[PDB]
Amino acid sequence: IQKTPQIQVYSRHPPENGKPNILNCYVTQFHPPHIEIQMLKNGKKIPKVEMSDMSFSKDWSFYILAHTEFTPTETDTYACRVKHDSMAEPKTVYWDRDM
Amino acid sequence: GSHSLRYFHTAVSRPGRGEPQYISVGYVDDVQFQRCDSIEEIPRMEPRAPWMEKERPEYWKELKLKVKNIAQSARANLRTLLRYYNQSEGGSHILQWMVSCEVGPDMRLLGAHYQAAYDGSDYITLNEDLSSWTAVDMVSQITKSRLESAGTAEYFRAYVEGECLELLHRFLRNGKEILQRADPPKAHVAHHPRPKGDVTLRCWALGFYPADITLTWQKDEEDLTQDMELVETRPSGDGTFQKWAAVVVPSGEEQRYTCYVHHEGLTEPLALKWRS
Amino acid sequence: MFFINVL
Ligand SMILES: *[C@@H]1O[C@H](CO)[C@@H](O)[C@H](O)[C@H]1NC(C)=O
Ligand code: NA
Repeated sequence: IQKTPQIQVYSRHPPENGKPNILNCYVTQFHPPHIEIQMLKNGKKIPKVEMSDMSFSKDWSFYILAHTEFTPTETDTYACRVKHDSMAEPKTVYWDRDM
Repeated sequence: GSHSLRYFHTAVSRPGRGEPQYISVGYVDDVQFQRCDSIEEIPRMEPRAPWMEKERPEYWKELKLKVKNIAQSARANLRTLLRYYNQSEGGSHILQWMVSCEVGPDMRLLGAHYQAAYDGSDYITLNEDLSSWTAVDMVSQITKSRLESAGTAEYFRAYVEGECLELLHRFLRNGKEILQRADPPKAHVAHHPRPKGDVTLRCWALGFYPADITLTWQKDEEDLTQDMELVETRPSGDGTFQKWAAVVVPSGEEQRYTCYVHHEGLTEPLALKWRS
Repeated sequence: MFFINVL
């Protein structure tokens, strides 16, 4: 009964180029609770990534929020990379300013 | 304005290096107020909401002892469960349980819950009557027989009507500004031409509290249940939540589509169109 | 912060 994580990458506030914001990586619907989560800017790991405490929902699957400070621009790319025991390999989700 | 005190407990039998044997997070409604855990038998506690700075030292010292005792008991129960399900040693298994109580506007107790899961699947549930239990198989039926023979729900009711109510009442008072509120959604429709020549309409809702919300696209003489892309409601990280629902629509037909937003902070649903 | 022995 392993369950695979669902991943969403998004900003706290509607993005505007040049304006400080917060980048979120929200990971849900996984079981068991061990999880590995990184965030990257233009191919470089961001060390200052904060993690909320892990909790769980009505169906017992876990969820957690990773977040870091960021200033979106026209030419920078951001990713969240996630590994869980249900997955043979990590999955990377990129930030899309429209989503 | 009904309110709940909820705790989400997880025990893990062979956790990774540095990971908790036992962790529990406490909430009032959709606001977390603390973290407790036990790693290599060391208990730790952290506050997570501002009103927790009003708690006396005695609150944290009693809590620390509860963490130690709960962590050992949960480990012992994981050991028994491995035996009753004839599972192998060396594998890691998970015991989860949710504890809650609920009050109404007058602070009247409305209900309470105790339910447990083993390895991500329902194991035993306390019924609405707060006196009987529901099992799912022959191992949990043993549990039910024990709890009913012992009258163990009596001690759970004493917890509900004692400390659960005490803390729910104190936190709703000390955290009134944060907790006794509904922030309505701020909503808008974004418009995204696609390469093929059609259009994405994305209905957004930001800044709302609590998290429960519904977003729905409707055409007019057409139901769009199976056409919608809906993301799971998600934290903005500042205490509010956000969500969107999108549909792909023909270029030039945008005004046939309407997004409806239902949230407890609204007096009537918002109805929104792509304004242009 | 409550726990019931299931077995
Ligand atoms: C565990 O093994 C015993 C021994 O045969 C068996 O009687 C019992 O039903 C098993 N438990 C489960 C959950 O299958
Ligand atoms: Na408000």
